[PDB]
Amino acid sequence: VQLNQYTLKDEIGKGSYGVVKLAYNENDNTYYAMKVLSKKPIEQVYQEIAILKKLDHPNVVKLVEVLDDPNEDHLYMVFELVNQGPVMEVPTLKPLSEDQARFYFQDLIKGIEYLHYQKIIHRDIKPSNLLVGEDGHIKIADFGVSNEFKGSDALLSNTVGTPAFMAPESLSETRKIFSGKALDVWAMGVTLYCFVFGQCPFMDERIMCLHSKIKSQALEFPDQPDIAEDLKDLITRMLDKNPESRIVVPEIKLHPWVTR
Ligand SMILES: O=C1c2ccccc2S(=O)(=O)c2cc(-c3nnn[nH]3)ccc21
Ligand SMILES: [Cl-]
Repeated sequence: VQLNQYTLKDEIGKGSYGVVKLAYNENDNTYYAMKVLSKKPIEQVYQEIAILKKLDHPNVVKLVEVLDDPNEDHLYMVFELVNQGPVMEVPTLKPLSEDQARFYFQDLIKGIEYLHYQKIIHRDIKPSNLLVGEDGHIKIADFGVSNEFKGSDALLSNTVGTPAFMAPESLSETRKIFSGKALDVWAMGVTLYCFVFGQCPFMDERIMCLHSKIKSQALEFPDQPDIAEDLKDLITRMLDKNPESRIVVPEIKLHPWVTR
């Protein structure tokens, strides 16, 4: 499979939309990641590309070029490869150590904080969108459902992303308005829980009960592995079900587990 100067190889990931394939560029003799999309509405992909074109940061993926012929049904986004892949698979029986989780969480904070400064709400923070680069650091991937905003926060009404990671205030069925920065914080908390426990804090195979637990089940910590109380404190604050009192990113940065 050859698309201009690129040679498509095997699938390496499957995102919110198309697939990602390893691609080899014959010009410069280099591997890239290629998101492959087929027109199935189509507006949102060019919102994604616009957001991508604006982002230049070491903890965010780098869009290299877009291949769009008006005649072929497929559309290609070329990203710089992030070779080690997702930071972890969820669920797992081998979660990260606290020191590992701290290391990666620190990257996650700097990226989210950059995104929020650039006025992007990511809306799909989770371990499989956190890719480990050549140097061992995290890069945030997949802006397929992200939101851009004007002013100091986003004022959202739609429900998107991955169910297990959706903040409770995005799950009223009366179409209410909710702010966007707190949605990313919630997902960071579910993510940090996954790092150290290897599974999600709210699991159910019936979607109705997964929503019910997210909205109404008190956060429970497993006996094993026994984690530090300050890490418990931080997760508890990020998974505060009330977005008004949920911890903000400038406070997360100062948290004693984080600076430890
Ligand atoms: O290098 C990537 C990679 C490398 C190894 C394994 C798995 C992936 S990957 O498919 O998870 C991915 C996804 C994106 C992406 N960014 N925005 N939408 N998709 C960009 C790069 C990569
Ligand atoms: Cl995941």
